[PDB]
Amino acid sequence: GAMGSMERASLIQKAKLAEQAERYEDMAAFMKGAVEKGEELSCEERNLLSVAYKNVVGGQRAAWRVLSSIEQKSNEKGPEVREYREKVETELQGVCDTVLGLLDSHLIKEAGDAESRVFYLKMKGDYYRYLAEVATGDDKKRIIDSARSAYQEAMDISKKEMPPTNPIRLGLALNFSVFHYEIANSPEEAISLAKTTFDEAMADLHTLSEDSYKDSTLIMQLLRDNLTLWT
Amino acid sequence: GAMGSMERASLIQKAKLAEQAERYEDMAAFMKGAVEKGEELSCEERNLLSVAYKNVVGGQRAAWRVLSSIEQKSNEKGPEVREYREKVETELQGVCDTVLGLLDSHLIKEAGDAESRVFYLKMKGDYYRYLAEVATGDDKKRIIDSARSAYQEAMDISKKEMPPTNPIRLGLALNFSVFHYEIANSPEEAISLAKTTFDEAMADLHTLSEDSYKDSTLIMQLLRDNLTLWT
Amino acid sequence: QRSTSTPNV
Amino acid sequence: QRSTSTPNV
Ligand SMILES: *CC(=O)N1CC2(C1)CN(S(=O)(=O)c1ccc(C(F)(F)F)c(F)c1)CCO2
Ligand SMILES: *CC(=O)N1CC2(C1)CN(S(=O)(=O)c1ccc(C(F)(F)F)c(F)c1)CCO2
Ligand SMILES: [Cl-]
Ligand SMILES: [Cl-]
Ligand SMILES: [Mg+2]
Ligand SMILES: [Mg+2]
Ligand SMILES: [Mg+2]
Ligand SMILES: [Mg+2]
Repeated sequence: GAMGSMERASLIQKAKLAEQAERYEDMAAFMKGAVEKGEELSCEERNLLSVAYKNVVGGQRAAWRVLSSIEQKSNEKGPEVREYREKVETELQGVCDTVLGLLDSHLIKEAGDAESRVFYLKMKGDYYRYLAEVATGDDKKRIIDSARSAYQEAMDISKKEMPPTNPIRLGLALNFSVFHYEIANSPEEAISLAKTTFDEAMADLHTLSEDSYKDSTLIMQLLRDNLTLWT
Repeated sequence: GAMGSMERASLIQKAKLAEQAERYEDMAAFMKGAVEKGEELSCEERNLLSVAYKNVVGGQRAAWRVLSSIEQKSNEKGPEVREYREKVETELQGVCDTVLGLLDSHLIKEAGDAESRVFYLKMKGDYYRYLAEVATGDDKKRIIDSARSAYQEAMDISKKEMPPTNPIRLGLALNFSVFHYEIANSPEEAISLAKTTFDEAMADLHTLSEDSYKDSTLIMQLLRDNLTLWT
Repeated sequence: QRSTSTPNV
Repeated sequence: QRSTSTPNV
């Protein structure tokens, strides 16, 4: 790897610089290098990894949707729209495969605490969900089940080990509800999960400090926003 | 080159798709491939080339300024800020060298019409100006003179061959005035150029159709904005 | 309109 | 504040 010669601490420092510079491809490469040092990641380091790859794949997802819409409308201009949509699709799949590779070698198996294990399993669900968004052939069903299985394991741990206001637990429930609605064609499961998550978090807000209250209520507003859209 | 096997028309079509998808690195690679087909570029194709590389280098310039500001403030954290600023700087210089390479092989020498020749010479001034923004050593003065020389040649042609409201002429004068103020430490030359350009364009607006009027007055407002900032 | 997933901090 | 150069169409 191109970052094998750089100190772990230097990789983390440069990831933070790249975030400030809005250089998210660089930030992702730096954090990939940090993960490959083999040590477990702190909560702040997991945030750097998450921010970097979410921004990279988010740009690819946005581009893919633009190109897929143009392609759908065209279906004569020749093969160029399909070719270029396929190009972006393959790059997107490559990023998802890279993230899933880091999680499987060996972030998840070394994650023993609830916050680390739930965060990584949520990540695994998210990047399979992104693969599912572009999947069509004999692989779409297996990709969807891989996302479901990762999210479900994360949910089982989070319900046993975290309070209902924990932001990792809340963001996991939010993303699993999006999975149900957008990917698995299960809007009623999505709505049920969103409502139950919101209501249990509401009842636990009284236990929080002002700083944790801010974090929990932000994700709860997103659950509400989706419920408004879905109903 | 990686685009040697793709049709010129397909490269242009994909550059337009990449613009719609906000994939400017792709769009730049496609237009580099189109230029390397060896045919001269139309007005619309020059626009695609310009938009692609302006967006790529604009992102690099923005990142470089963030990192240079952090570096200036730090001058103990070790070598990482300088190293990463140098990394972004080298990539920026590589993009500028690529654009200057396309112009020198062989866009400028084949450009015989005023609009093409002035646009390409303005481009050459712009990318030397971007090199000048990060230059420090024994090369800064020669880089500045290369920018000046390109802009001056473009101005000499534009004053002989285009009306004062021509948008290429106006954008050239705008950028040469920025060169004078920001790069060449000549604010009085910048102000004089901006004022004269604005006043001559004002006096020629009456000749324009509504569509050309919109284009000319947009750049004139930018000349005014700068004059307000500079005075 | 698309559903909202968890944002970046 | 930095000077404004020609924008993208
Ligand atoms: C401590 C730890 O393991 N962390 C911090 C972390 C990972 C939280 N996640 S998240 O759970 O996906 C999350 C995202 C956003 C928000 C917010 F603030 F927008 F509401 C949140 F509270 C949690 C992301 C990476 O960082
Ligand atoms: C016809 C031709 O050669 N063109 C179109 C072209 C090159 C114009 N340039 S520009 O002269 O730099 C220019 C930029 C922006 C604007 C605007 F509309 F914002 F005011 C403009 F009028 C001219 C850019 C590339 O495209
Ligand atoms: Cl392609
Ligand atoms: Cl570096
Ligand atoms: Mg027809
Ligand atoms: Mg495919
Ligand atoms: Mg001290
Ligand atoms: Mg250097």
